Amino acid sequence: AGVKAYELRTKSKEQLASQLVDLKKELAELKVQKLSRPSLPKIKTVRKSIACVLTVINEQQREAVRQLYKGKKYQPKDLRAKKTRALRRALTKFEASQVTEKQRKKQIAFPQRKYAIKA
Amino acid sequence: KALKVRTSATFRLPKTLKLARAPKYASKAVPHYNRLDSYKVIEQPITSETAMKKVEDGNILVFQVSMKANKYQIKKAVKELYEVDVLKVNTLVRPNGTKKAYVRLTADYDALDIANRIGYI
Amino acid sequence: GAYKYLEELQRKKQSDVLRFLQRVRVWEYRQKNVIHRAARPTRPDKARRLGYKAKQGFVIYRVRVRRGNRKRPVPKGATYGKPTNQGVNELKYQRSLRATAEERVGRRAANLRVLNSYWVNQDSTYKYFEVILVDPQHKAIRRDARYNWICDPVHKHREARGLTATGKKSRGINKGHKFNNTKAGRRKTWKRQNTLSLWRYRK
Amino acid sequence: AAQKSFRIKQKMAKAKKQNRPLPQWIRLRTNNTIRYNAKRRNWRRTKMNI
Amino acid sequence: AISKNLPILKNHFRKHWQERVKVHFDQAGKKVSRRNARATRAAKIAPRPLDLLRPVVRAPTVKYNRKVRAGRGFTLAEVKAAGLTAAYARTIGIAVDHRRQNRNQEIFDANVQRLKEYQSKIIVFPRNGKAPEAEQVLSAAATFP
Amino acid sequence: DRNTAAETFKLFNKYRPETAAEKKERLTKEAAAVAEGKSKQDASPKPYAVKYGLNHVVALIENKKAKLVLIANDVDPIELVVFLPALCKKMGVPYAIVKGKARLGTLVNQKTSAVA
RNA sequence: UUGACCUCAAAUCAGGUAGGAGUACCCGCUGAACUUAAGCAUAUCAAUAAGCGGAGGAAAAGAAACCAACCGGGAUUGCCUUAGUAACGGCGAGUGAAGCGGCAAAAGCUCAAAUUUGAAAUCUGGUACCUUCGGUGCCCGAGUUGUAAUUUGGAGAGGG
RNA sequence: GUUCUUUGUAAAGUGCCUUCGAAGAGUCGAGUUGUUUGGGAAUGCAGCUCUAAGUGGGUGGUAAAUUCCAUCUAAAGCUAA
RNA sequence: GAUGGGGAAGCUCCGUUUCAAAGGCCUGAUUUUAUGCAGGCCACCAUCGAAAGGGAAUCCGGUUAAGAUUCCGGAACCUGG
Ligand SMILES: [Mg+2]
Ligand SMILES: [Mg+2]
Ligand SMILES: [Mg+2]
Ligand SMILES: [Mg+2]
Ligand SMILES: [Mg+2]
Ligand SMILES: [Mg+2]
Ligand SMILES: [Mg+2]
Ligand SMILES: [Mg+2]
Ligand SMILES: [Mg+2]
Ligand SMILES: [Mg+2]
Ligand SMILES: [Mg+2]
Ligand SMILES: [Mg+2]
Ligand SMILES: [Mg+2]
Ligand SMILES: [Mg+2]
Ligand SMILES: [Mg+2]
Ligand SMILES: [Mg+2]
Ligand SMILES: [Mg+2]
Ligand SMILES: [Mg+2]
Ligand SMILES: [Mg+2]
Repeated sequence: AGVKAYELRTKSKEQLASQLVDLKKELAELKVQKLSRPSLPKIKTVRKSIACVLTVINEQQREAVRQLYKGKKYQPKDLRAKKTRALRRALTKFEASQVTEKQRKKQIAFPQRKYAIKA
Repeated sequence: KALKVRTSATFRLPKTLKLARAPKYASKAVPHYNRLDSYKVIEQPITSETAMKKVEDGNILVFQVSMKANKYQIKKAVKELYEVDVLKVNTLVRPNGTKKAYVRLTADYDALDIANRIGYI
Repeated sequence: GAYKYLEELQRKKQSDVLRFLQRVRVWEYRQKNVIHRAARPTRPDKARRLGYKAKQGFVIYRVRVRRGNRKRPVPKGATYGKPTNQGVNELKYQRSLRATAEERVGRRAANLRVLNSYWVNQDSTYKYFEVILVDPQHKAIRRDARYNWICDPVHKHREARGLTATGKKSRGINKGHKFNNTKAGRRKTWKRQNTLSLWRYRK
Repeated sequence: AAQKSFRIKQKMAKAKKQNRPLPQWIRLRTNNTIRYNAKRRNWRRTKMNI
Repeated sequence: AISKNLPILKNHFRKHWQERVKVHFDQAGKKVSRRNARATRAAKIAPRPLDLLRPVVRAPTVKYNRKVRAGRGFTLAEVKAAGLTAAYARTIGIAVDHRRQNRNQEIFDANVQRLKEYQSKIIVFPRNGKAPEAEQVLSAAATFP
Repeated sequence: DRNTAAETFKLFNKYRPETAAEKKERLTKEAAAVAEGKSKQDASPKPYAVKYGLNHVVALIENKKAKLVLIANDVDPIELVVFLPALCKKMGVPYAIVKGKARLGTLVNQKTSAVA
């Protein structure tokens, strides 16, 4: 059982918030009934449903922030790339490709020609 | 021309204007949801026969509470979830590592009536 | 320009004008901290010859280091060995003072890369150097392919490994017969010359 | 030490939970090689040294 | 120590030599990798012969001067005599050395005439157009022994 | 002398290099002239301005082109300009020691110029 | 009085950046002793072990202030060889490279030191826009105590 | 291979004649001390003292003077296999 | 035992007010308004270090299988606002 992720994504934040506070309610009363019956595996689906809603709530919030910071430098660090420490510090392909005027003229004038040795 | 009059042979660092932080971007840009919710500070009552004695006799409720919660939160949460005023709160750390809360309700309310309303008696 | 004049004039260290400047300047550097930021190079020609340029990301630090030998850090001079190794007072510290000045500056400002250093003044107890430091994170240095080579992580702490002008001199790496022991690395060659190579078919 | 620090009392709780025999249903799993709780401790023979 | 009528031996095995022992178990494996490297290198430069034309030149060291040996580069004075610039030649496949000079004519013209066959024996593809198929050979040295 | 210094600054102020703004409009006029007059960038008259720049001026005296030069007395490596008065004396170029590199800097729309 | 410059500070000032781990290999510093010499101090073990500082997938070295003495070769690196040789050594024990030759792979180069002076032509940053590993406009700033273009010795520059 | 931009009155290369041709300093080098090397009147490195020149400087494995010759061009820097 | 500093190649060492430009304290103004200007004031200048040293304030009766100067009943006190 439990709530599925895809149909939650069609909701809004207030509906999700109402869903969450409702979800936390039964987990309370399932927990008090857990000590009554010898076993109750139904609580597992309840807790997972809370996680699914919480992920959905977070997912919507970040995307709206991403749209807010779209198209301008200095985005929040957690929304940046998490490749490595080294790669983030590495030279970008633009700056690595930069070359002085003296060398650019030599490359354009004298590139490595394609030659064949048969005759 | 003239010099500033100094009436103290000790020189101290001048007071300069201090700016206020105006970050170009937010730190995390998504504020964390409330870490310690009323549903998280209290999770389940304690149904030991000794605990049941306090409920029926002393008008005292018993709960297991998160170790991060203090008496202010416990009193705040109980009157929230159960809409019942709290006289005083006693807390202790059980030998198994969990926190046990002794909540005493005002005489205007009955602990036994609240207990079975929760679903245990 | 006037760089030729300033370079030629500097070679006359015993002239009246230079020694007067040397006398005045050496007093000033003692007054300030052991390591302190220098607004502009003392010898603009000498710095730019070593690689300095007048733009953002180029930093000059002034450092003074104590002259003399290296006393053996041993309690009361008792070495506990054969008489060959009992020497304490006349030890020499194979690395140059110019090198150890670069290392201390590099530690102070780890966000910059050490390039070169040069002598500016000296006295009985201290020797004074100015070090050329380059900021790799500055955009004006990330661009300008003439200098973006320093941004590559392989050149972290050149002075610590001895990749500066002084380090290679101290490491003794040069072409020639006089540098047989240290031509491709003192320890590298030693491992080569002390490695027994065996093939599948013994020769 | 009746008057003890919370850190010691936190190590207290885990030791209480550790001291418990093997659950019986562990016996019945397929390819079960665990015979008993080998890491059992008792206050008379072994001290925690915490 | 000294026992019989045996010759004196000099066995330098007093250091911790066991820690530095290289046995070339990977001889066969390394050889295959080299051949694989050559094939892959050939593929990326398909029309090119994988090596540059080296000059013919006389050996030093009167023990060896009777023999002739391949050189490194083509002595800028030589390539000028061949009628092309050093910049162009190195873009074509002629190695150029700027620190060896000409002191024997018999070497000089042989290297000069060596270039003139190579200029005749190669097809330089236009930088823009059709680039005819090559049917590459893998070594210019074998072309011009 | 400050009376002499005041007079020469009055002279030099009339010969000041073009600012960033007026340079921008200047080249646009030449661009306009190129478009229609096709003049080889010589529609503008010959410019008259004070020559500044330490390396720039030093080469000028060596070619005996500088009519008059000025020296800042407060250059924080003094060795940058110690030789220069002798150099002008050898070349016969008149020179003047003047107070204030900042005063020169204002003369050339900069902070410090140390020579004019 | 007002406004600059130079030097030096303060900001939870706008952006960044360094620290620790691993360490087989790599770049340096520091640095023994057991042992051998049938004793033992120089020596040897050893420019090693331990300790300390610093990177990358390789590092380091690298395009001669070279090797050579020949009809000269020609960056660096590695193998076979040179060679247990020249040499060092209570010339005792012991230690001990380099040139040439064959082969593997091969790749070259750039700054300062020149006045553009008929135009600091240069660059970081902020803002706005855009097709965003960045681009354009505009605005401050850096910089003449020198950022752009050309030149790097194999040359090369100014002139006709 | 297919396509859109034409970079660009831009840039580079090549001959002849003439004038030039800037090139690294508390560095090289020398003495002493210590260490190290196979380097031996001293291979390298380091400390102290002295300390330059420009047809100059370094090397040519025996120190020194005199006279030549050869060979490179430091005390600044990047670079795969 | 940090910091300012000074040593040490370095792990780290010395030093705790020392060759430091080492700060908050309160009152009032402003009621576009939040707090900068109005002032004035002061000179130690981190921190850690005691369940027996110093230290604000609680007692009695009753209750549990096992808790109590902590729970219940009654009666007090201190600190802050
Ligand atoms: Mg308590
Ligand atoms: Mg010392
Ligand atoms: Mg010892
Ligand atoms: Mg013995
Ligand atoms: Mg024995
Ligand atoms: Mg013995
Ligand atoms: Mg070790
Ligand atoms: Mg490398
Ligand atoms: Mg390198
Ligand atoms: Mg040895
Ligand atoms: Mg040593
Ligand atoms: Mg020696
Ligand atoms: Mg301390
Ligand atoms: Mg305390
Ligand atoms: Mg106490
Ligand atoms: Mg007392
Ligand atoms: Mg009392
Ligand atoms: Mg008891
Ligand atoms: Mg009470």
